[PDB]
Amino acid sequence: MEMEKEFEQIDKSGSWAAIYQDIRHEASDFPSRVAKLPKNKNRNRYRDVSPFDHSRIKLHQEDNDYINASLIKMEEAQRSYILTQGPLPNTVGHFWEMVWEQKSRGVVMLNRVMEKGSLKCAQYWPQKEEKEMIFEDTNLKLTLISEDIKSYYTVRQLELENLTTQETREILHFHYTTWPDFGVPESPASFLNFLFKVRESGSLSPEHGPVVVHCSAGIGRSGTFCLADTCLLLMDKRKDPSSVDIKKVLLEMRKFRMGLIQTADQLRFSYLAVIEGAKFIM
Ligand SMILES: CC(=O)c1ccc(N)cc1O
Ligand SMILES: CC(=O)c1ccc(N)cc1O
Repeated sequence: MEMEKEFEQIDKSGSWAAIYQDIRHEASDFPSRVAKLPKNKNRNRYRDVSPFDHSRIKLHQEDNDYINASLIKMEEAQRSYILTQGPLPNTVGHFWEMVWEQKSRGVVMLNRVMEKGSLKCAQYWPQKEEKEMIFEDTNLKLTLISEDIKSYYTVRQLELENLTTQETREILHFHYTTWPDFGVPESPASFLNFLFKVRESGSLSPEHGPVVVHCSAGIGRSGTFCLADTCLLLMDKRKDPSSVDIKKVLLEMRKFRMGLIQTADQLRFSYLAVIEGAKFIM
């Protein structure tokens, strides 16, 4: 079926939970043996969210190459994304090592450091220009260059230096700051505006390594971001845009990381975002 009328048909019939459970039942199951090794317990935020072995990002290190991060490679859309958990106190250096080694231009953050009164990720970037951060375990230096605070999101320019080679690179930090502590946004308008700002920066384009996207577990809000981006790109590429099937795209993405889209409300919100976004594109 088309999307907008499939949408009204699920609303009128109140069957979002049944649609979402079908997706959960059909989703791929692949091994994640490296994630479950005892030496990696303090590298995982949640025991039930792990990268598959076949798609995990490897650190360029011979001691321990593990990070909780996955490469989502969308062949028809010609887009790739790295989805990862919010960094932990003992993985902030690994996080920036990955950004460096994968040649990423942008980092997309969809959570606040504290939500619901608890810490959802480490404070992994500097908050003042004159107070830079050094990650001694991976030999990197990170400096805040500029910060632009808007009503729904903040964009930061960061300098990452590889202290071993003295090479430097400019990284863009795109921080969506207004996702509610509970539920999903009422309108997708600010989320879509944010997606378009990431696109306009070059961070999603083939001349760079894959964008790094995270929330707390790296599957819920993060899944919503890449699902909406890929669906809108396919609607532009195909002769028949009504052929784009958001459930099929989501199941393709779940071949590369488990659990993408965590609730039926996030599924409905993803439909809403693609529907409204397709009108603005034209
Ligand atoms: C030139 C290069 O390798 C490079 C990679 C990533 C980045 N954010 C900036 C850069 O200049
Ligand atoms: C601050 C911001 O929105 C921004 C835009 C374009 C670009 N090439 C780099 C940037 O940091």
